[PDB]
Amino acid sequence: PEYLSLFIDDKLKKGVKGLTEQEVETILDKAMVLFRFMQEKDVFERYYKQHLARLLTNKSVSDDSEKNMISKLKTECGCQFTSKLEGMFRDMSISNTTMDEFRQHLQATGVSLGGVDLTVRVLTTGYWPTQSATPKCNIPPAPRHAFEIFRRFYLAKHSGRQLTLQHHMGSADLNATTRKHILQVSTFQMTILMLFNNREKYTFEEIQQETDIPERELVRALQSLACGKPTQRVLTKEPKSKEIENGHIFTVNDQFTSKLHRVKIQTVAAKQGESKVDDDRKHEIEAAIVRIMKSRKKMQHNVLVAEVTQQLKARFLPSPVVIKKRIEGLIEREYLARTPEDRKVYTYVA
Amino acid sequence: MAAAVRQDLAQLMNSSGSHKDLAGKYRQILEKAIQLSGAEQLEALKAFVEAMVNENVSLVISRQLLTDFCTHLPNLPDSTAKEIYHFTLEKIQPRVISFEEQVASIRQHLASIYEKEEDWRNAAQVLVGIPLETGQ
Amino acid sequence: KKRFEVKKWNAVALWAWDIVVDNCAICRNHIMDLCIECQANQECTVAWGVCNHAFHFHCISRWLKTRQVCPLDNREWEFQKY
Ligand SMILES: [Zn+2]
Ligand SMILES: [Zn+2]
Ligand SMILES: [Zn+2]
Repeated sequence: PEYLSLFIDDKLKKGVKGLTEQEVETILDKAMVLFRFMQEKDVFERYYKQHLARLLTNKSVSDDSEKNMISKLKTECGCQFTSKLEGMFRDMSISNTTMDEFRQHLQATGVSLGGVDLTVRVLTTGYWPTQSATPKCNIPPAPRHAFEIFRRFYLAKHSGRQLTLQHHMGSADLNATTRKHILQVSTFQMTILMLFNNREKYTFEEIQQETDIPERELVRALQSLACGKPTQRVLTKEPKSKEIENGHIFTVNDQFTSKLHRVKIQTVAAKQGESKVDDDRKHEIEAAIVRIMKSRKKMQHNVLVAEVTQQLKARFLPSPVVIKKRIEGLIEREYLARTPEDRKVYTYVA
Repeated sequence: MAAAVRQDLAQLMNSSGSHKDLAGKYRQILEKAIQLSGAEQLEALKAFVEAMVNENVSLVISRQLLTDFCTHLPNLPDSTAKEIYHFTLEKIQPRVISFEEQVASIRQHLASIYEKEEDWRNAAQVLVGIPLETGQ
Repeated sequence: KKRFEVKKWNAVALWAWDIVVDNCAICRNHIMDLCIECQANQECTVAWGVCNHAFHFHCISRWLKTRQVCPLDNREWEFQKY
């Protein structure tokens, strides 16, 4: 299923070769029928989440083809997961309409700090995947004030929610040095350069002291800003080495080199992707098995789900999805093989 | 006529040098400015407080110096302490995130002084206004 | 003339309800109560659904005894997140 999701993402990413919708829809029909003979769509859709997380970047898709394939999938799949993918699409659309509304508001009531372009793309928490609690990297003054005015606007209109700005994902550009070259940075690099600006001769510990830079994912970015840069060579460090522990002093240099005015460091995205639950899962499996054999209480279709979670003392341990999958796979032979048309007799209390 | 502290602060905020010892220098200023006089002491303290609030000043140095300034606040008389508390709170409310570590302690001390003077309504509204759960 | 000027920023937010839940709408008591029936006679937990509708376990159980829909949204109720 990971391979099928990879193939689907690869085909939909580049629609130039075979822009006709007929060949694409026949490929999708083949994929759908192949998935039909298979089961366990949970890993399939979490892989969808992984590929669409790393949609968050530039679209580079066809959109309407995704809508058609998700509609044809929902026709034969049902709800919940199909509804949350519909939530993905609805969230993206409502985000772009809210962005249009905010732009209209800025045009109507002029704000000087709105001169910088804002492309807020707020998401939802109940449907989108979660990565972690995210760090608290410092924001430069002007972007901080722009996000503050956006927060003030969003707290108006419809209330009852807040915005916890993240820093893992994001795309930004910066004008640098001499002809003015436009560089592409992704959040953390922007703050690093902003700190570099106000004073030269900045060392790594000084940067780490007041930027709240991450620890584990810092490794990918640290070895991406140097140690294998392309011919653009925007920035280099004087302690040229494969590893830089604590006191590698960084220096700002012109390094005009390439004449291109849209030098981008997006290539780091092409290389950063590379590279005890035992007791908990044993306890969960044992609890589910003892619940499924022991209960045997009078149920029709749902009160068994109530009593099984009643028996446990602590919650989030039941996880009704496991009960659902257990009772679904429990129909293989006589026990719990009752008639779907009338789900009345369920061995009653035996 | 108490322009000595004012000129010292002015010389410090125009200091181009950002060496590590500067913070220590500021501490020296504190140990020469905690004790002085009456109303002009309040003037020096308010000039000090509005000196840290500038975004040009280093955030970590300003924050640590703000904690050092705050530790001596309870010894001040009630009225001056309340004035400085409200001044700090109104200076912090634009940039809440930059000083969202000691605002809780300042509000706690303010609420303690209110509850020790029977004025519970102001402490109640202050502790309503603190963004504890909403903060990341 | 600042050394670097920000021109674009694609921020990513994550909206969540300011109040997750404060009341079980079968007994008018908050979710950490005993659902009145357990308060009088003394275990008691909360239950959730796909619509993210927190209720007392006993309240939703006695509702499901004779009914099959969520009390608030009046659609098919099924258990999720215990
Ligand atoms: Zn209840
Ligand atoms: Zn109860
Ligand atoms: Zn409901």
